[PDB]
Amino acid sequence: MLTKFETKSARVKGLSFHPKRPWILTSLHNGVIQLWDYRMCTLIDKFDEHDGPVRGIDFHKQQPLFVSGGDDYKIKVWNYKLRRCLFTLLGHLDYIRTTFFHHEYPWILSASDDQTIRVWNWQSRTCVCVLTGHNHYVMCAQFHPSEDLVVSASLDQTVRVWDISGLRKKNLSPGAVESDVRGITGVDLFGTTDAVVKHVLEGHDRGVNWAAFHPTMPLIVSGADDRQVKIWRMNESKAWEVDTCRGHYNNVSCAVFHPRQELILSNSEDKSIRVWDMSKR
Amino acid sequence: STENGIIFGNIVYDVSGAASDRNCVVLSDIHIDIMDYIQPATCTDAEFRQMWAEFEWENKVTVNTNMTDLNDYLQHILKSTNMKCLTPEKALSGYCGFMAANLYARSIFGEDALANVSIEKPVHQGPDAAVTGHIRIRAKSQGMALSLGDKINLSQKKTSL
Repeated sequence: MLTKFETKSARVKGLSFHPKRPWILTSLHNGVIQLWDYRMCTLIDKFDEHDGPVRGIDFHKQQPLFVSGGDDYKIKVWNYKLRRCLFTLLGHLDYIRTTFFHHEYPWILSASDDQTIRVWNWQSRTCVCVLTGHNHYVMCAQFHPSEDLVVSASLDQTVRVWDISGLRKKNLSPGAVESDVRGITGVDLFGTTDAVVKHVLEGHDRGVNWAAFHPTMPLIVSGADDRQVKIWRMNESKAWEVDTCRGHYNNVSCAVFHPRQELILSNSEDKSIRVWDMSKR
Repeated sequence: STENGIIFGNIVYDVSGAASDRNCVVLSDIHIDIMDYIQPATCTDAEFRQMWAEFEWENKVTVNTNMTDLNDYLQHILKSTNMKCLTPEKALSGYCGFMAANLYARSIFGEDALANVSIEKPVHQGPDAAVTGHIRIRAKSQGMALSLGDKINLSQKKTSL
């Protein structure tokens, strides 16, 4: 109905909308992190996290705080509200894409764009988890259905899905029948970002811009570094699923699922946003 | 004191959710208007005219329409804004008049605002139960100035806010 406010500027790699607020917190690769609590058409703060670019934005999970990543390689959580830094560690050799907050003993998970992501105890000091299975440059890192199960999208042309543990990664199982992750007609490839057969999914599509998950589900909706943004369901795994998402002119940087909407929104580069179904598609 | 230039106020304000509270009210104000602020203020007419013309021309709003004669109506408006009409000529605000009324006021943070409004005026089958008089508003910024013309426009009549 109305586009309340609109100025075109910002060169934007990472993004998030406030699930609680009508904020948008926006990550530019201008090196900028911004929180604007978008409501009153006003920015609360604006820090260009470092000289270098900024790729990442993720939620802490609480109410109004950012966990942020730059080419600093640092995980910062700073509360806009409390304008202060919660606990601090820098980052490996690339930026931080996703974060989750937990609390047996007020306990923490950090998801990263490089190498490993490490999950840390500052209370009764022990190890909840270690994640290796990333390399460099994560476009879109994701919590899964199980929130603390996860997927990652890479500029290392892989995807990682990991299994975690309370004493590092492992799963025990023995009942299933076939798999959709990989087990009948169609299915898409493994990539390499880690080295355990959970599934490293192939992020080659000239590299993957975005990865997006299906909560209980393993369908992914993707942005890809190909015109082809190729959709695959690992809750099916169709053939002509070797779908290349097509503009008219080039690209499909991203195409995304809206939690509520059984739809795909695509956006591209001929000057465009392209409109897609996904209810009958 | 405290300059904040967020005009007409309407500036976001916070009551916070910070303790037995998960939310609260963040509010921007509205309800902050002019008609009140300015006080009446005065001038020599020749100089005035000269000045009238001279001033920040840039705003005007029209008077036309009401519920009253500009006797009672004018008085009401005057009191409402707390502002001045500088001088009469007896020509007659009665039989018609076919009077243009010059008004001046000075405020609390000191802007002087000038008006010439020229107005028809009530009287049987003669003229005035509208106006179609033009209210010429001069205040330095047009933005407040016109806004003032409005504000007065709000002021002008009496109806469901």
